[PDB]
Amino acid sequence: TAQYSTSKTPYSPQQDIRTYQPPPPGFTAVFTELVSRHGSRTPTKIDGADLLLQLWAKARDESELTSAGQDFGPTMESYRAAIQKVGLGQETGRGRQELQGMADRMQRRLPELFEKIKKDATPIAVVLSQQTGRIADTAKFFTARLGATDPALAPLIQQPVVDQDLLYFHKTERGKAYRDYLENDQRYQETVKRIKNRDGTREAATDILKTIFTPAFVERMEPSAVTKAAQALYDLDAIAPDLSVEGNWHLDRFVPRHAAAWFASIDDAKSFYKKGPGFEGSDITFAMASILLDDFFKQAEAARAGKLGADLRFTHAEEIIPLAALMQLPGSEKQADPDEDYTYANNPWRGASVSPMAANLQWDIYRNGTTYLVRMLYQEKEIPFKPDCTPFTPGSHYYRLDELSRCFGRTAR
Repeated sequence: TAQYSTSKTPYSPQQDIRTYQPPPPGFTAVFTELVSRHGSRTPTKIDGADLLLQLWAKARDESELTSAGQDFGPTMESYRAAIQKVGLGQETGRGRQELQGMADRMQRRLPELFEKIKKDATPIAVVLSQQTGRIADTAKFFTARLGATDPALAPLIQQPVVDQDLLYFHKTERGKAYRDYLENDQRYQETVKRIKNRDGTREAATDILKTIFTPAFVERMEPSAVTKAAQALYDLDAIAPDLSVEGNWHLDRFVPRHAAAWFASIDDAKSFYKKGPGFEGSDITFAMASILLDDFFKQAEAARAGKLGADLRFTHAEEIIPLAALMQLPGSEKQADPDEDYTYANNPWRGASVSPMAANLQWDIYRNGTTYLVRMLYQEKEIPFKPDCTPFTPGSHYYRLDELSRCFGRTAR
């Protein structure tokens, strides 16, 4: 959906549901549970667009625009206005489409579950990090779609409940040690400084600005303004695909592909240490997510009582990212050696795969007799659990719930 957009990459499901492993013979879906980031959104801040528009107007007045740069003003003005019409930090039309597709595929993959929910009039729970905003709108996209395609589900979907410890832990007391670490840990601070100071950023930044402005205009800027304006333009280019329903502004005209690749690698390195697996031997960035992993188990274990058909949770990237690191999900299984800083060559973690827009984890719970199995989807790709968890049969992506409990340390056996 985009090459260098890191955590702003629009969502796409990573597997076709027709190719999931089929449920083992005799097993039927009895419960499902989800945690999803909000869908594609506008940027949270507009000051970068304004910095660029102010520099553009100055260069225009000085006759210091390139040929392509003549159209930068009108393009950025249009893009800014479309962002403001949606609202900063708000869901876009593409975000709505993303969540609708997720709801469609949930229903298509678990038809027997939704049939059972309707026979038994079983409620569907909705849980949010916050009462209003992009998280609440994301939930409504999903639940409205369930009710549009299957109208009998609409009365069963409960009014949302807010649970900030479960779905907003980086901002609650659960995140106090984490926030203190980011603010005060010297190894962390020195590592971030090394990333910000990597040789190459100045060249990538001047390359970006020279698409719009004559070289002399760029050399006349103070170097701090150069890096700030280039960062702002890279960021606006990176999130433009989120606004695909609202327009196509061809912002790549102004960000050379190699420079976008460079800035993406810097953003991913910063995020790896701030939010992701971080340093070998430390769980400071992700222990706080244990409440959410716990809740996946708690809801699955409660499925034997059958009082809930599904549990749908909506949150931010900063909750999904540490959950993936805590569970050692693919891409999040390699912490960094303190003696070798993260790079794309030495680590598989990427914002685009760990935390795209609408990043989501789902567990489907299947039953035969008294046996309960779990199948896990990550960005809608069916994935194994960490390797000390043993599948139901060799090569299976289905796992006994009691085996998952054991391999995650919740029970002895």
